[PDB]
Amino acid sequence: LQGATRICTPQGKGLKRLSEGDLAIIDAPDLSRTFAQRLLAAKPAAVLNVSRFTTGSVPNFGPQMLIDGGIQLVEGFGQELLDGTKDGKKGRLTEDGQLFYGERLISNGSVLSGPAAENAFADAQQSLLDRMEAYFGNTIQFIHSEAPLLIDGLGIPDTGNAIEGRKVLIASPGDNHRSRLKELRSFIREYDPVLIGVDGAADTLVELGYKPALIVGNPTGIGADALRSGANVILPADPDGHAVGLERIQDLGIGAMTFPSSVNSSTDLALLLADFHNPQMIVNVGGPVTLDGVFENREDSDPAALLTRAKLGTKLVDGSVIASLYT
Amino acid sequence: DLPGLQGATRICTPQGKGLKRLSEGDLAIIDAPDLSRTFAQRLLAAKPAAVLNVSRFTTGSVPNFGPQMLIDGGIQLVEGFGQELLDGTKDGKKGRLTEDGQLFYGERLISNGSVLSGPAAENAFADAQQSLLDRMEAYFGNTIQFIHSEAPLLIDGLGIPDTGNAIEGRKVLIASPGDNHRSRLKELRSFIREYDPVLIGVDGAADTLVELGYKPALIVGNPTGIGADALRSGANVILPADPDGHAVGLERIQDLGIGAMTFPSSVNSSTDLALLLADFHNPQMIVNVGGPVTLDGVFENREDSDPAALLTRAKLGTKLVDGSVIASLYT
Repeated sequence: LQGATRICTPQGKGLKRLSEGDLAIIDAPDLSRTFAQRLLAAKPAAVLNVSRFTTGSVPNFGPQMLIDGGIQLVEGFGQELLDGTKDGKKGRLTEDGQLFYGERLISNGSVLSGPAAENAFADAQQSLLDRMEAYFGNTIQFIHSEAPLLIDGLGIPDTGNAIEGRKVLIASPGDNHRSRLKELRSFIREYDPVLIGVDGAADTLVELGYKPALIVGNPTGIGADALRSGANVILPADPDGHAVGLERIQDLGIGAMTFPSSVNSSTDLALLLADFHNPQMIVNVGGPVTLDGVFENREDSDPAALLTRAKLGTKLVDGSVIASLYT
Repeated sequence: DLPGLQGATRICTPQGKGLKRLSEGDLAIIDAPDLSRTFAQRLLAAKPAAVLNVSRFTTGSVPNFGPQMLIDGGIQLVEGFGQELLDGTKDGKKGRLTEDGQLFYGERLISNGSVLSGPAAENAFADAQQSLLDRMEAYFGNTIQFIHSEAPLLIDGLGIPDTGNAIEGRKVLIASPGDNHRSRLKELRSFIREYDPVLIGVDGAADTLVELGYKPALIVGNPTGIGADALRSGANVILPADPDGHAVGLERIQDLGIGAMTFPSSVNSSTDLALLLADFHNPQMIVNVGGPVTLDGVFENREDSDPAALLTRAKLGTKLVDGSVIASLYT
């Protein structure tokens, strides 16, 4: 198959130039229906993917739509497909999945046939059902054994009257939490929310010049400057009351409270603690948890994370939503 | 003297002046169904002789430990007095509570209550704990079934109509006809003016948007329940349809000669359809006004809750913000 080699992204890179009969170069694992529809409307001879069209986690119909439209599908070329592509140059794709610029080999891919794409979809369909049966089975078990915490707030320490009626901002050490905190500088200055630092993000808050009211996490993994900043330290403890890191708190001579529970995440503990104190709102920075993340996780996801987000209900807002008000 | 516990009758609320002056040995009068641990802790610290509830301490939907904390503290619990307890109470007047749960002001009967013993409160807790497990087994069993049969919608957006490029990258505000949605929309006047979000009116809230002087880009719902002014405003009308494509209210749209699209699905709520439609078009954010759905609502329901509602909120993830959060930025 001979045609122009056009690099396409779901955001609209080469979709406007993609003509009938050319070779589309994409990097789209788990190809979305929207991107497949845009590719299908352009009528390309073949879609060459750097990654796999169906990775196996979710049943995505996109690759089958392309095959039904008479488009050749070749996948798993790898980064060398993007590194060796000249946008617009007439390429040549063989029936074996090889891409050439005349007689020069650029990349080797794996041809995805119609029946193989149907099988991958059916396998992903069964995989999602099995993972969701396990996940929501664990959700029922979690609610049953942790109802004292979810319903009564058993174990949640009383941190005083500082949170009630106020805006709260919780910072967790997720990817790019520091740059999100910097985008929220005007928000923090203008609204003066109660700051809660979780684990290593308590260090980040203190390094940015803040004085968090609360710090949540095992003090073993929190810096000395954050622990000595004046914040009330909330230590996760086993349901029996044993708190790891209490010796460090006692060595420092600082005030601390324990939060006995079976919840492993200190971000979920901080969210449940803030909610229990009846705030006006809770801005969650560096701790995002979504349904799509649960569906795409090939490993077991913790039901306590999605249940905590649902428990906070209408009071929860992600830091990215607030930062978009300042863009 | 006449038998029973004698003490001053004081009306207490989970956030009132009654607690701040509730003294040791008083008969606390409350109206707290499913008594919270926080309110039980504040009542316990005051050391009243008895706590008299208008409602039941444990109604049976959730396992609440509060009543047992009071009983462990040596407080007599009497419940189910009804509104006549609040109507017949005089704050600070010395009342008499018999072992049978009767409240008197001397020899005059005010109200009859049911004595809640420690073992009966433990049994009510254990029963509410089993009823909650049964409901959650039913609820999350339906959630698994929903994900399996509706994966083309949740994963691929199958059935979601293409409304054009107006939503992508923009802030979106969806209005549903929940309680006080009009007064929430009025509190968001500065937000709408300052940020110019894409407006989506759901059902009767499309009428509210048009009455407030707005021109919603989209209207979602059965046109049978939407006003003529909203349907003729210039908005693209999205009709909920059965999985087979049958849309109720299509005859009305065709009589008006206006543009419309259908959204075939097994989701019953037009608010969930509007949220799934907005999310599929990749917005910057989705401000949700008049349609709140929470986990506490699922726990408290007792009737069957729709898993599609909570799954929709989780599907939108980090892009979802309640209108009350945005309105708090203007207070």
